[PDB]
Amino acid sequence: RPDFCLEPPYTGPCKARIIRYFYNAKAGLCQTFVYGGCRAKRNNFKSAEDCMRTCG
Amino acid sequence: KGGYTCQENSVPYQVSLNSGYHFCGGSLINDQWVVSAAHCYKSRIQVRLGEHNINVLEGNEQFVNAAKIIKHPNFDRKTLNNDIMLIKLSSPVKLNARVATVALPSSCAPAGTQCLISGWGNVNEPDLLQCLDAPLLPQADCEASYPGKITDNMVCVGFLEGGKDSCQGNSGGPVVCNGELQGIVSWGYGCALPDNPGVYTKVCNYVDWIQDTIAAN
Ligand SMILES: [Ca+2]
Repeated sequence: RPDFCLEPPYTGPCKARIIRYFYNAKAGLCQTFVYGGCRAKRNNFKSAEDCMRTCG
Repeated sequence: KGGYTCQENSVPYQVSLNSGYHFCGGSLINDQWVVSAAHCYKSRIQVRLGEHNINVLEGNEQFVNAAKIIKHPNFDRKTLNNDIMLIKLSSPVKLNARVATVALPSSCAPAGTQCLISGWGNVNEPDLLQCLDAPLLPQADCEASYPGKITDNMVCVGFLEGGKDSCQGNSGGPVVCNGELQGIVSWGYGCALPDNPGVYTKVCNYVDWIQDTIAAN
């Protein structure tokens, strides 16, 4: 799978509390994490479906 | 962390922005307008006023939908320059002891001024409003902490030694000094890390834009 799928979730410098999904390599699936609202990296999805499709 | 739980309803201008759950804060500047951060933009937003414990219906809350959301026209999603946004409520709220407005700055507060920062952080457990007393830091210290990243529309508030800071969930919330809204929680590298205090939108640079926008809308 793509390299960005193996990167840890990135909250970013902003201080909002927005729940997003990221692919968890160790778990083999997508889980949620707190995204700050700006400067998202690629392992950041608005839905599990999208996350699993792109990084599954 | 570093904050302490605010005394119930002691920060009456504080609001919670909710689109299913709490994701950002904001400030009530008049009976039908709220000021927050531009990165807190969402197409649908419900504003919750008179809140203390956002996980329990306490009786003093007012739930109002956002009718118009206006981000600053020069907001930059990468640099966070001009990170400010106005929200007009569907209908005026009822101002009382638990729901009140905060004054816009009469001028820019000097470095060293002590301020109050508030917000909720990161289903039946209590989620209470947090408070933090912290000073505006000199621009040079802010710049030294964030090389090449600080614009004239930003100000650092906190401690260079870390330990106390605003964090996720706090964005868009108020930084009030001497009864005037001087900052909006925006960004920072981590939270409470030494040499990286929180960065805030400098509200005194936007008073005219705010007033002009409210009058035209
Ligand atoms: Ca409540």
